Amino acid sequence: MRTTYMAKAGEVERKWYVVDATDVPLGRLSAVVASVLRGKNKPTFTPHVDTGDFVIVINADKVKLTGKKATDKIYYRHSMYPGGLKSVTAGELRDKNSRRLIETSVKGMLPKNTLGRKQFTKLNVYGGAEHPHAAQQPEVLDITN
Amino acid sequence: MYAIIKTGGKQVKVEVGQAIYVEKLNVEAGEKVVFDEVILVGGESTKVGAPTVAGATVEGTVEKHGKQKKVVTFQYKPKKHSHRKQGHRQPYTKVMIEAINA
Amino acid sequence: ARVKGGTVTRKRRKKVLKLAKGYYGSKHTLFKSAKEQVMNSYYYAFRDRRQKKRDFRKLWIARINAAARMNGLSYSKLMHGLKLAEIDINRKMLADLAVNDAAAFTALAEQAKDALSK
Amino acid sequence: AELKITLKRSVIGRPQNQRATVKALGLGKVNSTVTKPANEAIKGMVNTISHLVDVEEV
Amino acid sequence: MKLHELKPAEGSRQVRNRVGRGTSSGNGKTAGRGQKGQKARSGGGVRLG
RNA sequence: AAGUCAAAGCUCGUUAAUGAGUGAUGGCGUGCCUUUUGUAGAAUGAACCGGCGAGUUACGAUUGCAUGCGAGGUUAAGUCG
RNA sequence: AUCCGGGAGUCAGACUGCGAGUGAUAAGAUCCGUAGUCGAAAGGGAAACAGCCCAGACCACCAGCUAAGGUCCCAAAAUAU
RNA sequence: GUGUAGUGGUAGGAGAGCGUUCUAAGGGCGUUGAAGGUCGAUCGUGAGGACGGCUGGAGCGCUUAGAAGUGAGAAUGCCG
Repeated sequence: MRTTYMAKAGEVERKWYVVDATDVPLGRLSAVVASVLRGKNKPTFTPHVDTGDFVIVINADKVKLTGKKATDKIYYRHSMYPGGLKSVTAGELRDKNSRRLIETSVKGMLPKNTLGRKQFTKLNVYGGAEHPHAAQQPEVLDITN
Repeated sequence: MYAIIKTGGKQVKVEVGQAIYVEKLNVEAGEKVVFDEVILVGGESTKVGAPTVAGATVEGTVEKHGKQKKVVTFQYKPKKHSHRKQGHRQPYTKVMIEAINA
Repeated sequence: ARVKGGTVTRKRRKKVLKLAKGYYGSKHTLFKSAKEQVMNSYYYAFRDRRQKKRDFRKLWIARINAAARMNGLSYSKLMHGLKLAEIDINRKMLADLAVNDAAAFTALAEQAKDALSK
Repeated sequence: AELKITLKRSVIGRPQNQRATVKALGLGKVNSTVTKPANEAIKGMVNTISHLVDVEEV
Repeated sequence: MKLHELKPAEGSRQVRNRVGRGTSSGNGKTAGRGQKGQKARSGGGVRLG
């Protein structure tokens, strides 16, 4: 034992940010977002305390898919029954249920335990153009990342 | 105050009136001790320094000579037939600090 | 000359047990399984005593990442400039400074910015 | 003249020629150094252990 | 030389070798004999020559 | 494979010393023995606790250590005890 | 390194560069020559992995430099020129 | 003192030690509580050793040497 800063539970203060997704490839937007959420960029990082922030994503319809993957990046599922493999979707979810897109392409790039789940419910993604959360005064981030 | 010191192979942050544990020193219980090397002088006017800020010392006295608790290291190899057994009590000399940089 | 086996064994076994207080079931009242558990615990203790020294470097590194990057200094170029301007702070102290004494950390970042600028 | 010789590798997995050339000079552990004169035989040993040892020409 | 202070001539009495008492002596589990083979049963070994 | 390293909180207060109990959460991690080129093996043995349970002795032979005499050493059977 | 003497285990090997045989210039095949490692070797890389690449743990520390391999996120480091 | 150097390892060879019962001499403890049992946050590099609290109620330590029915987790072991 010696002296190294170990964040407690409540001392950490979270903020609110608003990020656009207008003409950005899916990968990199998700990457920046996922890095912000886990609590990095805060020198008070602690690898078992949830020091994250709250992210709000706008215009989830105008997200960009480079080349093909408009009609080739085939998602999947399986219903745990014989012959249940339902590959239903494609890069069509941009149209419909556009929340589903980022809510997988990020719920992948996180850890896989409770911390990596309670660190996921801080996500709020809106295909539209304006959020209802003005009750909490979110700010804006930029992307040259 | 606020200062940084090289002892053993490590650094430490030092403040007036608080003790500090370090490695053995070859000095007796209750004599003065001076550390040569400083790397920073903090507080409210940071004196950053090229290695070993020139002309900065740290007094302080020694109060005890005592070892730690045992760190048993028994090794064994499975499917074969072997154990080695060990023991250890590392000695560390507690040091009370007074009169940071003069 | 018949040497009986009076109490040479219980000393040994009950010395093993006490070394296994609080194991998740019948691994604290079975003189056969307590021993195997103690053995594996010894292996793990040894290995991880060599990992306690690994992590804290990766941890201080991530913290220097977070704090430094805010000043436009990537976590490489900061260390590079520092080891170029002949400044030799130890990572642990750099992490501590980055967390607490923001003014001093920014002073160092300024000196480094000046350093590799040459 | 003289030569400074330093081990810069490991011998694990390299044959006796390399091992028994090294041992003959005084190279036991990594980054151990030995200073030797420059005959026309020492340079031969160095040419046979080039890849395992870097050398300054003092 | 008194009864309660006896000392033997130094280097004049060895100790013994009791074989098969635990893997630290170096002679447990096959009693310094190795693996199978009729040199390793009870009373193995062939006649002389 | 059920732990160890890291650790918030909660309750304590000892052979008095860098204290004890528990433990949210993170990192890492495929028992023990035997036989085998090779083991977590889906090769083979143990239900658990306790007790007993395996290189010894007599007579020869040989080499090292030591001790008493040394061109010498040395008794056996047997008698008194 | 040689010589004299006291005490043994070993005689079922495996894969991988290389050069040859039988095979069908097939086999994690079989049988030899030669080098390493495994057997008797833990730590890093190859997602996990005896035999591949790097390297041989007496012990302690919440210090520093590098090899193989790497530098968007899981996961430490360049969204480098 | 101080320098130099080395310290993975199965079959196996070598060396030094811990512990149990008994015998011999010397010196000791014990109803003002011995052996044995339980608990404790203690000591040595190891095997291991002390100290204190409770139970228990008649014999046991320590030093030097000697002799061994002297050390157990596995035998589809044997007895409860």
